[PDB]
Amino acid sequence: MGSLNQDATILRQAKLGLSDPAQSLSSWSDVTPCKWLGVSCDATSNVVSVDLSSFMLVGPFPSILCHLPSLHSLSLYNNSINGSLSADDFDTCHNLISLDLSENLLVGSIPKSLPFNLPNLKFLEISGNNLSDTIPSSFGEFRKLESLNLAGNFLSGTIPASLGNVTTLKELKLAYNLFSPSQIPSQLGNLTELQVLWLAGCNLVGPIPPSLSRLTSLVNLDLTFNQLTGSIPSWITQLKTVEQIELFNNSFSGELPESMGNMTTLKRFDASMNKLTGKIPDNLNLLNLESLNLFENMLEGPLPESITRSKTLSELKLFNNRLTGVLPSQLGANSPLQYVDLSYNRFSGEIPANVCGEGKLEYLILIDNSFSGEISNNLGKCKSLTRVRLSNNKLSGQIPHGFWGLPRLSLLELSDNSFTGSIPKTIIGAKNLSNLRISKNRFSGSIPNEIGSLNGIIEISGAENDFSGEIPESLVKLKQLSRLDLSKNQLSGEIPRELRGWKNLNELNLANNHLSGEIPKEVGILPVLNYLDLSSNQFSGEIPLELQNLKLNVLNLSYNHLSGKIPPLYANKIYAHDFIGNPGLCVDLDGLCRK
Amino acid sequence: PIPPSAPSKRHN
Ligand SMILES: *[C@@H]1O[C@H](CO)[C@@H](O[C@@H]2O[C@H](CO)[C@@H](O[C@@H]3O[C@H](CO)[C@@H](O)[C@H](O[C@H]4O[C@H](CO)[C@@H](O)[C@H](O)[C@@H]4O)[C@@H]3O)[C@H](O)[C@H]2NC(C)=O)[C@H](O)[C@H]1NC(C)=O
Ligand SMILES: *[C@@H]1O[C@H](CO)[C@@H](O[C@@H]2O[C@H](CO)[C@@H](O)[C@H](O)[C@H]2NC(C)=O)[C@H](O)[C@H]1NC(C)=O
Ligand SMILES: *[C@@H]1O[C@H](CO)[C@@H](O[C@@H]2O[C@H](CO)[C@@H](O)[C@H](O)[C@H]2NC(C)=O)[C@H](O)[C@H]1NC(C)=O
Ligand SMILES: *[C@@H]1O[C@H](CO)[C@@H](O[C@@H]2O[C@H](CO)[C@@H](O)[C@H](O)[C@H]2NC(C)=O)[C@H](O)[C@H]1NC(C)=O
Ligand SMILES: *[C@@H]1O[C@H](CO)[C@@H](O)[C@H](O)[C@H]1NC(C)=O
Ligand SMILES: *[C@@H]1O[C@H](CO)[C@@H](O)[C@H](O)[C@H]1NC(C)=O
Ligand SMILES: *[C@@H]1O[C@H](CO)[C@@H](O)[C@H](O)[C@H]1NC(C)=O
Ligand SMILES: [Mg+2]
Ligand SMILES: [Mg+2]
Repeated sequence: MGSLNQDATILRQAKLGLSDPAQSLSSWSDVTPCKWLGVSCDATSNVVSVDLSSFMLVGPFPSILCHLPSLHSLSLYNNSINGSLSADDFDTCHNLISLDLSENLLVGSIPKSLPFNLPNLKFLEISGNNLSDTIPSSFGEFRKLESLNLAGNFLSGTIPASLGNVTTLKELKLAYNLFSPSQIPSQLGNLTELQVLWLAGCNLVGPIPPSLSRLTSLVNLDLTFNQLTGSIPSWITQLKTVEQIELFNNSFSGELPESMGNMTTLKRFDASMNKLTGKIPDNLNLLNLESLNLFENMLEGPLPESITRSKTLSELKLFNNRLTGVLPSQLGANSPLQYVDLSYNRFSGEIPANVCGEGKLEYLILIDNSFSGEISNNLGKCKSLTRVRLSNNKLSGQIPHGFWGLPRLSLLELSDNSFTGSIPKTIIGAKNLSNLRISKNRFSGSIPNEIGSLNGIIEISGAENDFSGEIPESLVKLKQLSRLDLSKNQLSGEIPRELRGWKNLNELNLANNHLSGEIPKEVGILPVLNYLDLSSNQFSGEIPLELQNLKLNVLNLSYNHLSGKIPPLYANKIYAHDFIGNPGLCVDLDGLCRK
Repeated sequence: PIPPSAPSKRHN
């Protein structure tokens, strides 16, 4: 009874100093306090832990909670605790082992006196506030702290060297603050029990200090988004329990450490956006690897065959390097490949036929390589695909039939290859298709009517092919269509007269075909049309006056069979290049007509 | 919020 009374009163007093607009603490408003929401007790009925995570509470830090004599854990994670921390707020909190103030609205400085007032803490988190000024050097006095998280504040100055005296630390998270440009303090090498070191976005310069080789229990080393220089040190390779190395967006130079191949525990490795040279290490035995990102470097040589030993690999992004050679033929057969982006390299030979062997591949991005041969019929059945970009390669043959109708495919980009064949009617199944980009190929036959059923289409880009027959009337009711480019084909017939469905059409390019009839008057009523190119066709009749409504970046009606007068808005000689090659046309230059 | 400690999501 005694302890239930005490606890209930202190808890109610604390609650009175907060605003609770979500009624999260209604249970504190019959029942023993040991069963109130967020409240845990020990066997003698004393409150030991108060967890008010995500309760939408507003107001100053409720330091009255510290008057509970057995309180060991306090979490106010993700509320609206506001104002600043004073020295006084923590005077009575000296029994705490765990304190979580992350994701609140706190401002101002960390009190210098915090370690003195909270000497028993093992876990301190104040991540995601607006804390400013420096991390106090007194933080070097904590005798028991295991985890420190100050990530995502406006803390400035530099990371204090005295943190190296907190040799009980297992996690140190200081990422995304406003520190001055400085080196990683060498003294952090004394934190020999560290498992997590997260100093992303900390304005770090210079090398990773050699002392950090003493951090032999590292599991996650994350130094992303800094300006670190020199080699990625080869001691990361001998970490027996390393799972994650994140070093992207730095200025690392030299080569990937040669013996990376033996890091059997490694799950994720990202050293993208650096200045790495040399080759991808070979004899890979990266048994646990899930993600390998090495994009935007100056890597050369091949993707080693031994990558296929990584039977859990799901993400491989190597784009923007100078990699060469043929891909390992078995790539993807034995891995749940999800995201593959090898663009802007010099790869050659065929696309591995089972890149989607496990049925998980979503992105297949191979732009700007010299891949040759055909797309495997396998890929025609890769139903998980959303984003395919195969442009600017040396691919040939007919596209696999089912590829056109994949149910989740959003971007299909095949441009600048030598693909042949007609677009099949199975394109009707591509319900999610947004962008069809197939220019600069040898596709033949007629544009199938079913492309008009794909209501989401925003782009049909088919220039420089061998398309013939008519533009299907169906395209004219694609409400979201932004860009229609079918220039340099063999299309015939007319443009449909009813075009009000084209409310989003920004570009209409049908130059260099065999199109006939009149330019329909409704071209000029399209609300966002900025590009119109109908040149090099057999359009006849008069240029509609409604074109004068539009603000056209490009207007080109040259090399047709058009007649009558040029609309008066375009009568100046600066637009003359728009209308050349229409022998029947003239300009009304002050009275008579000039050809 | 704060970017997680995880792989870059950049891609083409
Ligand atoms: C790769 O990493 C580099 C650095 O290693 C990175 O450059 C940095 O990017 C940040 C964020 O985009 C840039 O910061 C800017 O700073 C200027 C002031 O000089 C301001 O315009 C902005 O700061 C605002 O910050 C507050 C928001 O909380 C506002 O309230 C305030 O009024 C400011 O306007 C802006 O964020 C900067 O270019 C650098 N910074 C540093 C420290 O290097 C680069 O972007 C990274 N590239 C990629 C692709 O990831
Ligand atoms: C912070 O707390 C807010 C409010 O409690 C959380 O927002 C809720 O998120 C859940 C999903 O888990 C939804 O069911 C609710 O509808 C959301 N409510 C509101 C008002 O947004 C928010 O997710 C929490 N943030 C974190 C990082 O945990
Ligand atoms: C914490 O700082 C942030 C960033 O300065 C503030 O968030 C908003 O910032 C944008 C511009 O970055 C402004 O348009 C908003 O007006 C800011 N929100 C406001 C005033 O509510 C945020 O205000 C800061 N939080 C506190 C509690 O001071
Ligand atoms: C309007 O379109 C015509 C072609 O339909 C353009 O003329 C071609 O321009 C290129 C220059 O890059 C030449 O290689 C072709 O030989 C030209 N064709 C003919 C038949 O002359 C013309 O330049 C475009 N006009 C404007 C003003 O952009
Ligand atoms: C804390 O938040 C409330 C409501 O948003 C506000 O009225 C109060 O003055 C805030 N306190 C401080 C110190 O900003
Ligand atoms: C703490 O760290 C500082 C800075 O490296 C150092 O000078 C001091 O001797 C260390 N000792 C103790 C007992 O905290
Ligand atoms: C990998 O190889 C290097 C030497 O070649 C060695 O120092 C390191 O301890 C090895 N790592 C593992 C995890 O076996
Ligand atoms: Mg090999
Ligand atoms: Mg295209």
